[PDB]
Amino acid sequence: GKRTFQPNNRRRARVHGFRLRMRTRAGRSIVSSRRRKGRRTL
Amino acid sequence: EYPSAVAKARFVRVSPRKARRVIDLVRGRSVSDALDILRWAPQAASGPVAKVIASAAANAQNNGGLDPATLVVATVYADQGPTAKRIRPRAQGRAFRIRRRTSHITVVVESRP
Amino acid sequence: PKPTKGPRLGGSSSHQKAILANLATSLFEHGRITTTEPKARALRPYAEKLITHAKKGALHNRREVLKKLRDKDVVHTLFAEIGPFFADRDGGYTRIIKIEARKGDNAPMAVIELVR
Amino acid sequence: AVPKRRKSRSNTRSRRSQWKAAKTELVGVTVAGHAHKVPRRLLKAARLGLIDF
RNA sequence: ACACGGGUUCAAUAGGUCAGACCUGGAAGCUCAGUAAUGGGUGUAGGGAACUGGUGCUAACCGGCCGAAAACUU
RNA sequence: GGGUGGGGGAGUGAGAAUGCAGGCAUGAGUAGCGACAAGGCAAGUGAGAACCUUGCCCGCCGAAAGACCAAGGGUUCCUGG
RNA sequence: GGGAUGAGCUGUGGGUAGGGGUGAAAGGCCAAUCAAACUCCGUGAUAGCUGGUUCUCCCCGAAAUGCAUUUAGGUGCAGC
RNA sequence: GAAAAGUACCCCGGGAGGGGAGUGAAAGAGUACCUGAAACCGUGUGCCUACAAUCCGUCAGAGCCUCCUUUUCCUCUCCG
RNA sequence: AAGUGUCUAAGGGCGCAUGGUGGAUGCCUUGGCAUCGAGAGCCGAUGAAGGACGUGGGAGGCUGCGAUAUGCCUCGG
Repeated sequence: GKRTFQPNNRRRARVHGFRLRMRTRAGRSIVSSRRRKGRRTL
Repeated sequence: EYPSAVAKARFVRVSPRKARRVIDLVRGRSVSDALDILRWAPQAASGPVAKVIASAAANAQNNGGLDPATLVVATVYADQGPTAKRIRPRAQGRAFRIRRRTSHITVVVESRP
Repeated sequence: PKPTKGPRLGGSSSHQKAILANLATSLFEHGRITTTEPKARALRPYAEKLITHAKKGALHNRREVLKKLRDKDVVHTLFAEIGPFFADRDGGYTRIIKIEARKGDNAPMAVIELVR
Repeated sequence: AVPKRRKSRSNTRSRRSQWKAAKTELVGVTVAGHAHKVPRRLLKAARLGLIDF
């Protein structure tokens, strides 16, 4: 019952990995947006 | 009147008030009496102070050429030193600022026959 | 020994028992123990009685000592050298000298010794 | 119950002043070599040589 | 806490020791009976905290600090 | 790097918005220091040790406070300073 | 204290995503917030409301009344 | 700081730190440093305060302290 | 006898002298904002933009660079 957060890198990669971002038109804009701000991507 | 010797310790990790509560015991007293008092001072934060006083008498002895037997402590400072801050985590996510206070201790000594 | 008043040493009286027994053990095995003043004071009536049993010199007294000191080598030494030596001194088998307090808790230290 | 108002400097320093140390010392305690200075509590140990600096 | 009260070696204040009051209630060893479990003798024993009165053996330290030398009339 | 005078132009005058950024105060040398498992002595290194090291006792869990894998963390392992 | 061979528990793996999801149904859970999550943008949102609005000097000096108001805690005109 | 010329060397101290020397126009420019205010802390010292209540001030206002003119006076007077 | 009667500062207050803490003001700049004029106005399947990893005689990062790696070849300065 007393849980808060439970990391799992494979899950994180499959959910937030930019190769998943390639799936969508929007996801590509996120990467290009982050490049314009100047940040390291996922 | 009193060509005193000057000695001091900057950047000591002992708070000024904890210095003062010891210093109050060594005003108008001889160096040797002060050193013995601090040697047997139960406050156990007098170490740095004894080192400074000892260095004042030693410096007066070598540079000034004075005799410790008459050398008396005249003025003692427990000045506020530079202070940093640290964050402690308390209940309910309250981030409290906890500091590490320092001091600058200045001592002058002179023979007062 | 007269029971103290106020907190027992450490935790309960059982912890006080372990402390007193071990202190008496290394005291008899060394002859000069530097510790805290309350412990030496509480120890006085304990060791005085153990030595009283030593100068009595009886099997029964040995087992009464074993009730306190599980270690046997110290009992051999105690009833072989110490007892006979102090047979001519009717009480006052110890001595407390004050020692400078510890840098870290300013605990009143004291050293406890046997007469010799 | 929390502080309703800050305390005046003239009272705070009174509280700071009633926080002083005691005065105990003893002279004349000759030991081997130089005659140092100790407290009465420990003079017996000094007489037995059970001291350090 | 501090304070108070007692004592600080011409000393019995605390500790210890010897003997008591009171408590516990018949210790260990040895011996005897009982196959054994156990029970008698030695033994109102043994153990023991505070109370009592002796006993100066140890510890109360052969030393420090602060403390008056008095403004005037009828 | 600034004065005097005639002119021009303002990001122009702070005592208050449970204002903002920074530093320091009072509270205060107060509370608190973190499962109701427990520490002690000796010797020794060291200027300095209740808390470190090495011995001897004591204590505690022991279907877990022991011993191995996964995820996670990303060198936290060893040596020397 | 209740369940504890069961409509069970739990890990690994995956999905349903906001006027929608879910729900042995409480209008509770959806990254400590749910009678409609979060971030960004629209946005310097808006408020008949509350709080603020920074140096001085000089002359003069009101009302809290009346009319109407999806209006009476506001505003326009009149009066001072 | 114009330039590191980042305080040789000695002495207290375990070290950090400090003093004495020295470079330097200057250390009152020492790596935590141009100028270095205030809050704040603290010391030395002049003055008032332990029978007395009042936004902790203002106005009367004695006595001391410090600066200072004239002056009795010290005649020591080419001084003070 | 009766009466007058200064002097205490444990520790506070005010003012001076002298220090500390802090780094505000002053002055500056290896740096930026907004404009006129003049260019270029595209890159990329010949593998773009942008990145991970790696490369230096010497630990790490930034700029540059790509197993030929703080560089190679050619014409010039």
